[PDB]
Amino acid sequence: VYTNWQSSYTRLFVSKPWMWHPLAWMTLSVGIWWKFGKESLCNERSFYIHTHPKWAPHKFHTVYNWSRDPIKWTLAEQYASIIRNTNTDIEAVLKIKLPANAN
Amino acid sequence: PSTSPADKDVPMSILHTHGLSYVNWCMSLAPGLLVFEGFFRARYYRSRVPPSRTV
Amino acid sequence: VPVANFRPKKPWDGPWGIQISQKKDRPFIAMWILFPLLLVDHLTREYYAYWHSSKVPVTDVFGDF
Amino acid sequence: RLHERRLRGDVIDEWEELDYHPLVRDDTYLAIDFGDPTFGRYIWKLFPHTDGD
Amino acid sequence: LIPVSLVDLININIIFYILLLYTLLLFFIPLFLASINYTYHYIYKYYNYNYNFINNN
Amino acid sequence: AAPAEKPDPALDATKALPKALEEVEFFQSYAVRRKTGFHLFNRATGSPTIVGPMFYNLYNFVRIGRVSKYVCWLSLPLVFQRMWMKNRATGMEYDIDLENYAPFEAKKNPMHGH
Amino acid sequence: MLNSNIYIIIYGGIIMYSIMIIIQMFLYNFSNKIYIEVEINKYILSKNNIDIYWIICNCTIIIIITTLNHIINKIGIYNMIEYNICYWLIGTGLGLYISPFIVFGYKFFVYIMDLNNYSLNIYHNNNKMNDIQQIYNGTNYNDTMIFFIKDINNIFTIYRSINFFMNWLYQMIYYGVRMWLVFVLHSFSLGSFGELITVITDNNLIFNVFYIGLLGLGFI
Amino acid sequence: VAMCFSSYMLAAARQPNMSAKLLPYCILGFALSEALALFTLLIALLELFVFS
Amino acid sequence: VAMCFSSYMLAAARQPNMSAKLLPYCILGFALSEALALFTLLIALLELFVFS
Amino acid sequence: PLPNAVVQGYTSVRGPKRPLDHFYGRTPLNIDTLWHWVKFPHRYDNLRFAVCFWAFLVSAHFANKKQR
Amino acid sequence: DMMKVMPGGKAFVGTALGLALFGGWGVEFVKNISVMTKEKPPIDWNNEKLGHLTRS
Amino acid sequence: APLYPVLSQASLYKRHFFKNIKLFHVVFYVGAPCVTFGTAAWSGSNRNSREAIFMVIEERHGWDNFKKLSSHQQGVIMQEAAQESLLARNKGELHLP
Amino acid sequence: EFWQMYLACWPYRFRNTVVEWETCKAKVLKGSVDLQDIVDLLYLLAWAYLFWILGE
Amino acid sequence: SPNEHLMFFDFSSWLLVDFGKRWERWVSFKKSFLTTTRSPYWSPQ
Ligand SMILES: CCCCCCCCCCCCO[C@@H]1O[C@H](CO)[C@@H](O[C@H]2O[C@H](CO)[C@@H](O)[C@H](O)[C@H]2O)[C@H](O)[C@H]1O
Ligand SMILES: CCCCCCCCCCCCO[C@@H]1O[C@H](CO)[C@@H](O[C@H]2O[C@H](CO)[C@@H](O)[C@H](O)[C@H]2O)[C@H](O)[C@H]1O
Ligand SMILES: COCCOCCOCCOc1ccc(C(C)(C)CC(C)(C)C)cc1
Ligand SMILES: COCCOCCOCCOc1ccc(C(C)(C)CC(C)(C)C)cc1
Ligand SMILES: COCCOCCOCCOc1ccc(C(C)(C)CC(C)(C)C)cc1
Repeated sequence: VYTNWQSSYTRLFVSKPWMWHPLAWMTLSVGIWWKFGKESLCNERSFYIHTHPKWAPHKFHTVYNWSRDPIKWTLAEQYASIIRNTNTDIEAVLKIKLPANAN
Repeated sequence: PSTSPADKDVPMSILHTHGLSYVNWCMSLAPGLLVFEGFFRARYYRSRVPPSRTV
Repeated sequence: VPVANFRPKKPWDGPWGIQISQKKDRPFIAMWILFPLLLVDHLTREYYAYWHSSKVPVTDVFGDF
Repeated sequence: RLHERRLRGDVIDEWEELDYHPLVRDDTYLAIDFGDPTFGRYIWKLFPHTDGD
Repeated sequence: LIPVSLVDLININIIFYILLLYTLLLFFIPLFLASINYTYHYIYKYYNYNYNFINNN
Repeated sequence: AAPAEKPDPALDATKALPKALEEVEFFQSYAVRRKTGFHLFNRATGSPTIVGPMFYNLYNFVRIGRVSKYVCWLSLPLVFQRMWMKNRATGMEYDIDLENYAPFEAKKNPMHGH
Repeated sequence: MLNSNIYIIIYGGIIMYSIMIIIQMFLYNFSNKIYIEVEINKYILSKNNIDIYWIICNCTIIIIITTLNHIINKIGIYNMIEYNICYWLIGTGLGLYISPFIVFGYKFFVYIMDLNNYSLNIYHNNNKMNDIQQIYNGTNYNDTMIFFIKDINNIFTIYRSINFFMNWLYQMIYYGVRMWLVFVLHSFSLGSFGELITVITDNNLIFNVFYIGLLGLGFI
Repeated sequence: VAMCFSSYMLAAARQPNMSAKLLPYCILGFALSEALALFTLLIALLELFVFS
Repeated sequence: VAMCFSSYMLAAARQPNMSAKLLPYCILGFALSEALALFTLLIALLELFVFS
Repeated sequence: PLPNAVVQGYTSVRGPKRPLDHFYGRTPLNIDTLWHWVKFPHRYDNLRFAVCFWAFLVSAHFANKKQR
Repeated sequence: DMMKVMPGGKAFVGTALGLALFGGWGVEFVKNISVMTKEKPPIDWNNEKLGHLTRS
Repeated sequence: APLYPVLSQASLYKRHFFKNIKLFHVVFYVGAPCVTFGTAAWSGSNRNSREAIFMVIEERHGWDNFKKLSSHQQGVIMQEAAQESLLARNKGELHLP
Repeated sequence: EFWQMYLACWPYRFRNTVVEWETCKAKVLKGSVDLQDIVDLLYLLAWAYLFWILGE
Repeated sequence: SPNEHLMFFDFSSWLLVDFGKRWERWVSFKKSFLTTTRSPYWSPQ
């Protein structure tokens, strides 16, 4: 005797709203992270807040070591690898003189 | 790229452990497992009575 | 003449009951393989950062770096 | 024919044993497809002499 | 204290925890539904249609 | 609107506390002990202790365990390890220069951040 | 390079710790099913009972499983997960919040979009002028020169429609925060008392003994 | 907090058979009354271990 | 704290036979009332012996 | 605190539980029936004493030679 | 206003249309209520000189 | 004449070992090693003592010099650091923030 | 009683060292090695590794 | 320590993802798919 239990997960999912609930849960959680936690925490411009003792207490099991700066040297190694893979000139950025929006 | 630095590789020895207090060990809830394993085993295997003869 | 409301099995009748039992008890079998793997994964683990660490383990997921 | 094996001392799986009750096996499989494992008021309505029992 | 932190509010590690948990739940739903009720056994055993015959005499 | 539902006995509460007392009675039944080999240090008044006469029950269940009675004790040497290392550390002699340069978890250390 | 916008994801022990939570569900086998059946049949009667029932069962059993692993199976994430606010707001509260909107979402959505056409509810509405006002003018109320302020009206009516769906969110957040605070503060206070007692006994080794007992205190 | 359990005691002393139906309202009466104390305790612990 | 023992007293004074079934509630309530006082005490002892 | 339905495990009707299989003619095989097949080590205890001695001694020899 | 109360999803259509047309400006207005009283700097008007480049 | 793939008695005997587990049979039997060699008792003490030890080392002596020294003097200095951390002379002998 | 039996058991142990060694050699060459033997040998190797560390 | 019990240091590594590069490769994959399929503008794809 035919059953979606043993022959179709798609029709089983469609015929049961209580199977849609976890999927909507997942989508909402990922959307929440995308909207709020992505740019504020995970971006390189917003990653130094994990060194804060108020907003990220003991994220590194201790107070953050600023004399060592593991974040700085890790990311510097990665940017150096990017620069070597792209064969970009380091000193080309220093030859730029941006204008001002006068008036 | 992927990395595997040597800073994570450090010496290890149980001699350097500070350890736990008597209170922390009691709060670790091992003694509760110690008692309740036997409790639940006893309840399960004592619910099922076998046949017998009354003497 | 045969008895009514009876027929031979077909592919859309799904698997047999013994096969459904063999499907059911596979998680129970993988339990014995995964709980020791859980304990080994916890016991053979090392922390990733220290006060002296100049580097942190990086894992490029898509090889973009 | 199934009970003959049980009398020989052979262990029969629950679902192997259910396959030898085909009409109940079908309705039981459909109750599983629907996903309602509750029971009892259906019995108390189809057989009102069992109500409260 | 450590848990009093805005970083731990939208923790992506716990979001991954929830994701993997409910994906596995979705995968294993058809095994959770595989419990047998004995109601149709009862209906088969106890349902007795009227078997008396008609006799005008 | 006016359904007129009869009382359902399954919704009452007349079995939970009896069942809990049955479980507790099953627990306390394993505290029964013989007179031979019995000893319990009473209080200075002569009155019994609280935790004292409820150790036999716990250890009678430990008797029935299988793995915990052979595993959960392996965290106990660590207590004596701490007892010894603490006493070593209460009077450990240290360098004054290193203590003034690198105090452990001291406040207002700019190398930490605050 | 300019186009490279880099993001750091903090990844830890998730896979092997999340697998055993689902694998334990075969062992628990939904022991809370009878309680939730009783409560659902107390609170509502419809064909879609089973849906919401199953949902609540999943949520509750996950909570129970995580709690028991937090009490017993103490490794890595199982300790923090109950002391963390993200779990109490998104792993338990969000599912219960969205469950009725997933079961009876059709009716609630239709209700809300009808409440945007805000009107006074009359019992035994045998009135004719009510109907003419509702069709011609759109509402029982006077809608003269509200188009002049329609820009705010839309959103305000939207809030006016969901105001009776908002206290559910409020109560979910309140009780999630309550559970987080309860776990965190009770654990912290208990550990603090333990550490002060151990400091007293380490400084007085006549008392640094198993003074209550090895199993007595632990069992209690 | 203690008012709730005192009430449960005296209510069961008036009617022991009802002690099972009121016991939910007894536990219900504790965790709520206890909660505000915890919230009162939060600020003082929020006051020290984060602020410098 | 004393409100719980007073409640148990009056409860047994109205129904002595129920004294055994309410004693667990009595001990439970004493501990909970006593714990809040004990929690309040932690701040006072934590306020002095560590902070300069 | 909890209703009688929750305590007894059923709302209306107590469902029959299939009993446990026995497998006549052989021992039960469960997580708790394994000492029938695996007792505590009893065959090579004296070899254990000897090998522990020899292991300690050889390790001490090579460690002292390495250190020196 | 009389199409809003019609059946066939016309309440949803009317509400969403009101949103898409006027409710966005209403959201902006609500955001600007706490902006009207606030000190703001002069607008750095574009000189419209940067961007021109001959084709080749 | 069974038309299905009949499963042998020994195969059922083996599968019964896997499906006849109870909840306590999993919980306590796997929780005792976990609680003993876990983040609470042994592994936690080890891995959280290491952090304080190497913080003290990198503050007082340096990680490079520590790596250059011998394993014996390394362990001695680690033990001294562990004693300093367990003592916690600056926290009033209290492992709290 | 234990001291007398502890002393008296030393000849048995020293006699059965060679006996157990010969049976282990025979079982490895013949291959007739079973589960209980494997468990005892694993216990042996654990204790030997511990005493190796101790000897170091 | 209690805070040490209220701490989660079970991390393993940091997954670094250049979302700019990933967006670029996504757009390139979309272009490649649309070119290989030779799909028109009116397609739902
Ligand atoms: C009816 C009783 C009424 C009085 C109520 C008293 C308050 C009780 C609060 C119970 C909840 C505390 O929760 C419990 O906290 C302790 C203390 O950190 C945790 O215990 C954990 O941390 C401590 C802190 O050092 C470690 O020593 C210990 O090894 C570890 O198990 C438990 O894992 C957690 O379950
Ligand atoms: C006491 C203060 C007020 C709080 C009251 C609520 C406390 C709840 C916490 C205790 C929960 C105990 O949860 C308990 O789970 C077990 C599963 O092992 C359920 O057990 C139930 O299902 C199993 C099988 O699934 C049946 O075989 C059994 O007959 C039945 O009791 C109990 O019915 C339930 O009571
Ligand atoms: C699952 O929940 C059940 C747990 O119940 C535990 C109850 O704990 C109390 C048991 O401890 C005691 C207390 C007193 C006693 C005995 C000392 C009753 C008094 C006696 C033997 C002298 C009459 C025995 C055990
Ligand atoms: C510490 O223990 C870890 C390993 O445990 C292994 C337990 O193994 C016992 C296996 O049980 C058996 C025993 C016999 C058999 C056979 C098939 C040989 C029995 C037979 C021939 C009677 C059918 C099958 C399984
Ligand atoms: C006051 O109570 C303290 C005891 O709590 C111990 C917590 O234990 C965690 C779960 O332990 C179990 C294990 C199995 C079970 C049973 C045997 C009832 C499981 C079942 C229903 C599958 C047979 C119940 C509880």
